[PDB]
Amino acid sequence: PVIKVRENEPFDVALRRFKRSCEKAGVLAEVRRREFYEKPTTERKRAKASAVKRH
Amino acid sequence: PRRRVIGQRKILPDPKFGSELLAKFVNILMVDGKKSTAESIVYSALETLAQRSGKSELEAFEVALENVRPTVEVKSRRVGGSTYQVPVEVRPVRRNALAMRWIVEAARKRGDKSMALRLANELSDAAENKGTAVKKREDVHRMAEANKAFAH
Amino acid sequence: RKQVSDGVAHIHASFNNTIVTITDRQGNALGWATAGGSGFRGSRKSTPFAAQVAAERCADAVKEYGIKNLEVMVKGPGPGRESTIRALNAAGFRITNITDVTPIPHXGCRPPKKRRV
RNA sequence: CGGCCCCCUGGACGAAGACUGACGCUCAGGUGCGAAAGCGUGGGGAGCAAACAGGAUUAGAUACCCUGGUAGUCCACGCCGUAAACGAUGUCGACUUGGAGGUUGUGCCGGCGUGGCUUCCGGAGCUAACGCGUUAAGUCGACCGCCUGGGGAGUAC
RNA sequence: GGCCCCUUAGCUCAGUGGUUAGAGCAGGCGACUCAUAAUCGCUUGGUCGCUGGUUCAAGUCCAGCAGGGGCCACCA
Ligand SMILES: [Mg+2]
Ligand SMILES: [Mg+2]
Ligand SMILES: [Mg+2]
Ligand SMILES: [Mg+2]
Ligand SMILES: [Mg+2]
Ligand SMILES: [Mg+2]
Ligand SMILES: [Mg+2]
Ligand SMILES: [Mg+2]
Ligand SMILES: [Mg+2]
Ligand SMILES: [Mg+2]
Ligand SMILES: [Mg+2]
Ligand SMILES: [Mg+2]
Ligand SMILES: [Mg+2]
Ligand SMILES: [Mg+2]
Ligand SMILES: [Mg+2]
Ligand SMILES: [Mg+2]
Ligand SMILES: [Mg+2]
Ligand SMILES: [Mg+2]
Ligand SMILES: [Mg+2]
Repeated sequence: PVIKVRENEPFDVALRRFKRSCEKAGVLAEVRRREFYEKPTTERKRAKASAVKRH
Repeated sequence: PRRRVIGQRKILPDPKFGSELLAKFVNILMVDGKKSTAESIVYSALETLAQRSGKSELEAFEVALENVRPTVEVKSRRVGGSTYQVPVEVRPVRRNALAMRWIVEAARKRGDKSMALRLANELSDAAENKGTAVKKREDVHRMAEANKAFAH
Repeated sequence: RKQVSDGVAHIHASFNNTIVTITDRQGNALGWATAGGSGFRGSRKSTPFAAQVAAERCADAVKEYGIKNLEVMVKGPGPGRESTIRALNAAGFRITNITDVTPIPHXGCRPPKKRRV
C-alpha cells in the first residue's frame, strides 16, 4: 500500500486512504493466519464447517 | 439500581444566609440528628474565619471549597475478564460532596479544644494550600495520572 | 554538525512492544525510541498511548538534525499501528508517504504449534 | 494428488459408422498395491520438534505456559503391512412420483433438446427410533465375507 | 621493605572546595477485586572510620593510624 500524499489535502484524508488500502489488502488476516500451525485435517474440517454454517 | 427511578429531594436554604451549600455542609457535619448543635459550630467557625482573614464571610469559604474540588477519580472497568484502574470525570455535585466530606474528616482528626476552631484552621489551610484535603486531592490526581494508558 | 531535512521513519509494531526509528534515506539511523524504555512495563507497554509517547520522545531527539520532511513505513499488527503517526503529525513533521512493509511468505518455513491455554 | 516449463506413460467421457459374435458376473486358497510413526546402509540439515535441561504455576506438577534443544521430518535403495484405512453402508444387473444448484461434452434455431459426474431438500415404501429416499437403508436376481449375552481376550500355547 | 584503592542511611552503590547528601534495596498505609495473587500511589531513613592539616569557602583537597584491599620484590 504505497499511499502518496497529493497537493492541497490534509493529513486525515491520506490517513483514511491508507487505512482503507490496508483493510482491503488483507495483510492483517494473513499475519493472523500465519501466527501458528494448522494441521491439514483441522483446516479441512474448519472450512467445511464455516461453509455449512454460512449456507 | 436496576430501575432508574430515584430523583432529587428538596432542601431548604439556611435561614441567615439563604445558601443551599451551607445547608448541605451542616447536614454533612450533623450527628445523631442533633442539627441545632451543628449550625452553631458552623457559624462559629465561619465568623472566626471571617475575622481572621478579613476578606469576607462567605467568599473565604467558597475559595477554600474551590481549592479542593478534584476533576478526575479512579474506578474499575473490564474488557476481557481482567480488572483495571481507569480514570473518569467527576460531576460538579460529586466534586462538592467529596470536598465537603474530605474537609470534615480532616477537621475531625486534630488536637484542639473545640470543633469550630478545627474547622477554622482547616478552611484556612485549604484556602492557602496546606490542609490534608489538598494532599488527598493531589494523591487522587496523581493516581489518576499514573493509570493513563488504560483510558479508552 | 550535519543537516538533512529529509528522513524516513521506520515503525516496528508487535503485540509486545513498539519501536520507532528515524533514518536518512540511505538507511543510516539517527535516533530511536521504544515504548518499553519510556517508563511503561508489562501490560501498559502494549497500548497505543505508549506508542504515541515513544514517537513523540523519538522526534524530540531529532530536532538537532533539522528534519523537515518524513515518510512512514510500518510493519506488524500491534496496537501502536495508528497513534504513532498521529503523534508524529502533532510534531509538525511533513508527511509524504505511508506504506505497509509487513513480511509475507508466499507458501516458506513452518510456524510453531498452537498454544493450548 | 497443488509454483512454472519439457520428456515418457495409465484411465474417463461425447459424437455418427464399421467389425467379432456370449468371448459374461462373482470369487475360497494365491498374487499385487497400501497414510503416519518405526528399522538398515549412504547423503543433507534452514524452520519445526518426541527424549532431555533450566524458569515459572501449584499442597505436589515427572504436565498444560516460557527459554533452549537431539533423533525425526528431506534424498537414493531395501524392510515393515498397520489407522475412527469411515459413507462406521461388499461387487455386478434390472425396475420405481418431484424441486433447487455445480462441473464438463454434443445437435437444431439468447431459445429448443441430448449424455457423464457431483451438492442440498423431499413423496410412496422401509425402519426400534434417528433417519434413507432414482448416487436407497425402496422392489428383485448371482456370488463372496462376517455374527450368535457381558468379562477373561484378539489374550495364552 | 617500596609504590597505590578507598572509607556515606538498617543494606549496596553515587556525589564538581560555594548556594546537593543522591538512588536503589526491605517494611508501613492506602488504591483495585466479593475477597487473595499480580499491578499502582504516598512514605517511616543518613555521625562521609577517629583526628588533624592548609584553606573565606573541604562528604569534596592532603593525610597519621586503623580497617578492608594489589603489585613490586625475597640467598640472615
Ligand atoms: Mg486453565
Ligand atoms: Mg482372498
Ligand atoms: Mg514416513
Ligand atoms: Mg525412522
Ligand atoms: Mg531413518
Ligand atoms: Mg543419518
Ligand atoms: Mg522451538
Ligand atoms: Mg517447549
Ligand atoms: Mg525416532
Ligand atoms: Mg484392522
Ligand atoms: Mg482416511
Ligand atoms: Mg471397518
Ligand atoms: Mg469392497
Ligand atoms: Mg433427504
Ligand atoms: Mg446374538
Ligand atoms: Mg459371547
Ligand atoms: Mg461370553
Ligand atoms: Mg493384534
Ligand atoms: Mg497376538
